[PDB]
Amino acid sequence: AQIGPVTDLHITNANISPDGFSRPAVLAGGTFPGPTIAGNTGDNFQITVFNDLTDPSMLTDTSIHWHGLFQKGTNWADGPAFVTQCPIITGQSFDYNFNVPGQAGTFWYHSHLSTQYCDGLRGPFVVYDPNDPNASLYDVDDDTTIITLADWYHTLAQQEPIGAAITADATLINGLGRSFTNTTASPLSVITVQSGKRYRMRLVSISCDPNYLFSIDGHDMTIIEVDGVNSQQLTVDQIQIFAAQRYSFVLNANQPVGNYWIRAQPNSGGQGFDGGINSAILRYEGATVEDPTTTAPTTFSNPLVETDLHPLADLGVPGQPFRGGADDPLVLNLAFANGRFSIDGVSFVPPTVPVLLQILSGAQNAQDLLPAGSVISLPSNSVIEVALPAGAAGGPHPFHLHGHNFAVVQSANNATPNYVNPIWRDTVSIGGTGDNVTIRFTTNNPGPWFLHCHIDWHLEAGFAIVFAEDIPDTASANPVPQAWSDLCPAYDQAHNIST
Ligand SMILES: *[C@@H]1O[C@H](CO)[C@@H](O[C@@H]2O[C@H](CO)[C@@H](O)[C@H](O)[C@H]2NC(C)=O)[C@H](O)[C@H]1NC(C)=O
Ligand SMILES: *[C@@H]1O[C@H](CO)[C@@H](O[C@@H]2O[C@H](CO)[C@@H](O)[C@H](O)[C@H]2NC(C)=O)[C@H](O)[C@H]1NC(C)=O
Ligand SMILES: [Cu+2]
Ligand SMILES: [Cu+2]
Ligand SMILES: [Cu+2]
Ligand SMILES: [Cu+2]
Ligand code: NA
Repeated sequence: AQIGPVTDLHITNANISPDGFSRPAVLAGGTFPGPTIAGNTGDNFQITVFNDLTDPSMLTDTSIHWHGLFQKGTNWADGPAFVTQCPIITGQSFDYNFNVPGQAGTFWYHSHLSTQYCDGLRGPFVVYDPNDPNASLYDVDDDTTIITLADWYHTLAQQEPIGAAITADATLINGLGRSFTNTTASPLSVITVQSGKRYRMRLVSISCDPNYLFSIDGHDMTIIEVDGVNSQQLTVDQIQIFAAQRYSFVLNANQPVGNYWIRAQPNSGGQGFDGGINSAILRYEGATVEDPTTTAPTTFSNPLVETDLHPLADLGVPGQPFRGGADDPLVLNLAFANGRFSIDGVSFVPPTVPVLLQILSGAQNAQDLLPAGSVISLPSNSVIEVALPAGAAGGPHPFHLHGHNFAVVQSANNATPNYVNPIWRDTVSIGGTGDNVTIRFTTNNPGPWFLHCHIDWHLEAGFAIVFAEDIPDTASANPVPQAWSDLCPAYDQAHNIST
């Protein structure tokens, strides 16, 4: 069952074996992935998070981010530790009480403390639209049509070296899959469809690192949503999905009744499908209960290319149709050396006092804010352009902005910008050497918004900056509840920190 929009959510430690290998984890709702949190557009969500964690090897503090939800007027509920709150300590709870005006689509939630979401705290978050403009394109859209793609590690996250190339041990599809080494024939996930029906499959990358080449043997996929943004229909036979991205696609159950492989090939870790790694099963009602015998093609003739995507609505692009054609045009210098990432010469290390609390206490320019050099102010009611030229080791890096989606004016592997009708999204691959992926948005959401690579190991190694958007209006726009004001005193008392 789905939970929400008003619900408790307990965060616990437990042993799990999603690939046949037992390890302890950090779980929401007792499962991997966590339960789907769901509501309708414009609803009030009140997710009361109970921190019941006791195992220090995966951290006993926590904080949860609602990925892709704008949090307008509720910046304190966004979740990134030391940006918008101090962590919740064990034995305490915290009500994330916010609204979702003007958004409907496929989202997710995850820990936003250190690399803790890798240890298991990740689940889907769906905001349905009772008047969805795409409703007539499918018959079925429910918890059974959500498809999660996850990387899974046998080593606990707090034992992964900082700045290292860290590699997973299994790909999990809907929580199940097989290990790349010492492979055992552990259970594979089954997605069941009825011949003749059309399904809104909500594809969610809950990855901590790899991108996946996702396909379904014998089937094609008609994309209708990208990171919460409705798209024109685009039919493809393969989707390369980067960490934290989402797509909805229509699956037409139009092939013979049978079993078909679902494939998710990561860019690192195990390559291919031997022993049923990187796989799940699409089963038609009436098919024999047996593994598929289907083949992938040698090459995919209609792969997703990001520049083929266009919004369903007339969203356009803000600003002027040339590079630098914005009120505040930025170019970030994105680098890696010696185990640490940097942005504009500064490696991100979380501050002692969360950025939002520093601003509410009166710090009112970005040079007064800590960490020094890690906070850039943005002016209010202005068009922002951010160029993100690639080249830093460990790519391709999927960059994500909190508090906003953005027009993708230039995509990976294509030097031509699009000032007319590019897709809008919230997480974007910045590509490869020489690329100049560039995003635009307008500043109508006061508060500190994190910008970072969504490969969680890279974030931990410093690949982040904070956009302090409209510092002067942050306090008036974001009134804070007493429970939020209580978090830093409690956290610092528990950890013997003086501030
Ligand atoms: C990416 O595009 C940005 C502009 O959006 C380029 O920025 C210019 O960089 C040059 C020096 O490299 C400066 O003289 C300009 O002030 C910058 N802004 C402009 C021209 O609008 C950046 O060079 C591009 N990077 C790559 C690798 O192509
Ligand atoms: C590279 O990106 C550009 C810009 O998004 C793509 O150019 C568009 O191509 C479409 C489809 O043919 C035309 O309708 C648009 O007028 C083009 N826009 C511009 C500004 O040129 C181009 O197709 C992409 N390249 C590849 C190989 O897909
Ligand atoms: Cu996220
Ligand atoms: Cu986010
Ligand atoms: Cu990265
Ligand atoms: Cu984030
Ligand atoms: Na425009």
